[PDB]
Amino acid sequence: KGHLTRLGLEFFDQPAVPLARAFLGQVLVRRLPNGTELRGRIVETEAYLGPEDEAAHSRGGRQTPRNRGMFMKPGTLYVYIIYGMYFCMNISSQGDGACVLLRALEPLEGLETMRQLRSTLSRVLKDRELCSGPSKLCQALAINKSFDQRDLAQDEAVWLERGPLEPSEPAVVAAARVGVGHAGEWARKPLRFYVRGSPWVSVVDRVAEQD
DNA sequence: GACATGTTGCCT
DNA sequence: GGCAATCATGTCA
Ligand code: NA
Repeated sequence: KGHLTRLGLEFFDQPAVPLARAFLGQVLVRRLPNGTELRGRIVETEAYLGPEDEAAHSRGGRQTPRNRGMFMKPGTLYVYIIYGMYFCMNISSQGDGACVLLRALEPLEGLETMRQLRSTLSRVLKDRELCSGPSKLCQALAINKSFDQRDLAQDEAVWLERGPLEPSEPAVVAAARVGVGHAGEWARKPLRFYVRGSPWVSVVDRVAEQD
């Protein structure tokens, strides 16, 4: 572990699909103002191909003030507000307009602070409820629009770390993305990836699992 | 401007 | 499953 050991920019410079899959198993680290560090192992991701992808904010190569991050160098964060109250953390991948979306993390360190963050934002929250969602994880790790357009490879507040080796590569399920019905043909492209059997994924795809 | 629309969690 | 919530943001003009 350690900031010094964060994945560099040669890691993020890959096409959306390979990048999205390569993210699985890595560890997202967040350093809080009090110095505490929050860690979550990435278990769910989504690829957004860009220009072509009709689900991507960059369909038609349309670059707007909001999505600049997607057109910035790989590793560039793109955090946007959805439903006027939630955040979505994306990492720009190779290809102007392409990026990866984080949908779920396996809480590894700072669970209480995450619980605190998620609860304040009754009924007590269980760990399964901390980062099991694109917007849940953003609240749990105190990620917001202020992180938009920063560099995941060079930032003192957030970085990615190599996950542990693992004596059997994790089985990955490729499924349709969540909440992209408005994308016609692209709505069903298997551009969503997660760790098979993981109890931290936000949405399972029984069908996709038996494919 | 005027108008349309993109996750979480309560509801029965 | 159905749906309210809450509003930033993009398009049209
Ligand atoms: Na990109």
